[PDB]
Amino acid sequence: NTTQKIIQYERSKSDLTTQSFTLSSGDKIVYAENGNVAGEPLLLVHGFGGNKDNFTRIARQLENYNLIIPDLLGFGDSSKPMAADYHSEAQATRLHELLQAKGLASSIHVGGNSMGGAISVAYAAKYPKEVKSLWLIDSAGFWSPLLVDKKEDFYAMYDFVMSKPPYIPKSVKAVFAQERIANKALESKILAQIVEDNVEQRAKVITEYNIPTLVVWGEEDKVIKPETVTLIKEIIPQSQVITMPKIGHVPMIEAVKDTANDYKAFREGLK
Repeated sequence: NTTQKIIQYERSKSDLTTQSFTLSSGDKIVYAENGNVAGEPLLLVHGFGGNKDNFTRIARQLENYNLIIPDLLGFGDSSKPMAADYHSEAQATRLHELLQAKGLASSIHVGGNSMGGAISVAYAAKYPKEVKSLWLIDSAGFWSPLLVDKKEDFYAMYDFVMSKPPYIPKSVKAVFAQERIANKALESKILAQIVEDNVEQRAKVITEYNIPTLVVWGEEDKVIKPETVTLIKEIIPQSQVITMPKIGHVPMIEAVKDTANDYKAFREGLK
């Protein structure tokens, strides 16, 4: 009976283990892995303020892959160097470092929500020969305050970010909220950096290499409008697009089972 026990229980229930990887810089990326060495690898990238536990529930239903789920630098349990570049390109390159050291770089599937979607485009556009498929879940970076967190009872960004929030004990939410409050100086910095990070031009390399792409959106997404799927599909015409009625900005949390099943259906279609 403790919050840290609840967070670890969830991770263990999804067959995840936390590890630490030391970057070139000496800075640390903490990440969750399920250690399914027999599966094709999949890198799942979280959005602004979020962390690797944004995929912990869905990870349970993606048991056929070798999952690598990082806390991005700046976020979660990873290092938080104040002066670092947190744009998508810099973030994508560190993730390639991690994957290379694990021998998982050379053939890789990639997904991201929000910011993690803009990083996933960055990644795909920088390593097009290595990325076999791409999953963009209410992705940022396609341009067609109230995201930032000062005190406890700002939380109500909840109401803004979700339509179908899952039940989470108040103590768990409270640990997560303190982690953001504790990091708020850096969060303003990072937000300012990524507000301007537009990935539309890089996304052309996805079209050029014909990388298979699944684009998913909540119809009620108040953070980035569902009309963005028009722009992504324009830039990436091979995209498969799925919109999800009555779901907000985080389908992999709000609609765990539909989101997992829609992706696995896409993945199987590729075979």
